[PDB]
Amino acid sequence: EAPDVDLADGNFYASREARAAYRWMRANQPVFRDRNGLAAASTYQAVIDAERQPELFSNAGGIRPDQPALPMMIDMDDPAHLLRRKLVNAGFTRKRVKDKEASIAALCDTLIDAVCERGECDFVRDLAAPLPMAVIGDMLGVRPEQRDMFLRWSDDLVTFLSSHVSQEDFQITMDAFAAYNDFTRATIAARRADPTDDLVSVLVSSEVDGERLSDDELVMETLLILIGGDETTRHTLSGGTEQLLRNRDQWDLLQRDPSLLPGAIEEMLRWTAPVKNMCRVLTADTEFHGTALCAGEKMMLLFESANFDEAVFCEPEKFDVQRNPNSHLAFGFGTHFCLGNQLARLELSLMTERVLRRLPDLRLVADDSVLPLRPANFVSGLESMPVVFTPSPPLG
Ligand code: HEM
Ligand SMILES: O=S(=O)(Nc1ccc(Cc2ccncc2)cc1)c1ccccc1
Ligand SMILES: [Br-]
Ligand SMILES: [Br-]
Ligand SMILES: [Br-]
Ligand SMILES: [Cl-]
Ligand SMILES: [Cl-]
Repeated sequence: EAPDVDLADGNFYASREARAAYRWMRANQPVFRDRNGLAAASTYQAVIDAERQPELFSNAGGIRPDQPALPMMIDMDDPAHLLRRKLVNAGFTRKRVKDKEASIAALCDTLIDAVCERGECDFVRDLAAPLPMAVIGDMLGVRPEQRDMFLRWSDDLVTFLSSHVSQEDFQITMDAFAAYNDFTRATIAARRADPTDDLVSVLVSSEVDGERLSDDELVMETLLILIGGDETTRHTLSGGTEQLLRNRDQWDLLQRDPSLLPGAIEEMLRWTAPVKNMCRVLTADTEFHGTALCAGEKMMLLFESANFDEAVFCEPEKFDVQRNPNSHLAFGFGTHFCLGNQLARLELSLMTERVLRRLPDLRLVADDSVLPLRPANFVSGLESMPVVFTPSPPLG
């Protein structure tokens, strides 16, 4: 019989038996209907086939199961989506992102300097969560001492996306958006008058097909970026490092061969899949990998389930930094493939290389089974990860 699960319930994703449920789905009903009838593509094949059919599986109903579309690229279909993405892409060209390497590395070393003399830290609180916020904060002009404020707003907003909020949490979300809107419109006005080299400046100057981003669009697209910058990467940093520490052979491999880091980052992404699902709305009735779907309903793409699909990944419950190929779907696939993927990979690489070399005997204090995952139906990962190491002096 099927697992009795609610794929819109954040408690499902905080369960370490979610992958057991996914396994049943992939073997018995690849396009699964949960206890409320919500449809979800669980196999790699079904996720890819849906991604490759955007006219049938649309983003224009919004990418959450019971929330409407907002006016940002991830809730748009081509051709409108393509224009918006080309405009925002000015901030994510390969050279611009790669040029951030020194500044990201300096943030990593500052963060490690803050804990390296202690011999213990909470890897989540002290390294994984602050780095992506500092990177995106610096892109958005956030003063270092205001990063925590933006982190709070981002947590509020991603909680809204990750549940069906009460009235008070709805109000908190709207308040956080109002504050973000105010800050960003102040930045836009300043940069339109006096451009710098930050993200709003680059986005204001972006022009495609004679078109430019309006103030309204700049607020919404930078919001999408902020909540990608500071609520996703953190979970791959923590969860991926956790697997290195749980499997000491993997830690040891990376420490003696830094050239294995690119493959290690890809396996951290496969394993952690911080984005647990994106929704698609059906534009027509269709028989999809054995399940009848109805026009107007939403289907989940279960990216973590796809990333553990034995049809594609041999021994998927084995964490193997050398996996080749490793064509995981943590960033999705197709027209909406994560625009920030290069920046996320760069953050992950730079922080992990420094953790390996500066905290070389890093160990978990407690085992995985007592480390909770955040209840959230959208983006999730570890709440806390106490680690110990031999102390060392800061770089400065
Ligand atoms: C490990 C970190 C991240 C993960 C796992 C992740 C995952 C994803 C996924 C699954 C999608 C949708 C793909 C689809 O439906 O096929 C997406 C889209 C997007 N991501 Fe990320 N993301 C991450 C980091 C980032 C960062 C750092 C940024 C910005 C700096 C960012 C910006 C975006 C944008 C703008 C889109 C929308 C693209 C479009 O609709 O065309 N993401 N991301
Ligand atoms: O900005 S949004 O209109 N929509 C939105 C925002 C973030 C994400 C999460 C995400 C982004 C990129 N890579 C991976 C994951 C998805 C969709 C919005 C934000 C907060 C609250 C409601 C809507
Ligand atoms: Br299938
Ligand atoms: Br659209
Ligand atoms: Br920037
Ligand atoms: Cl199509
Ligand atoms: Cl396995």
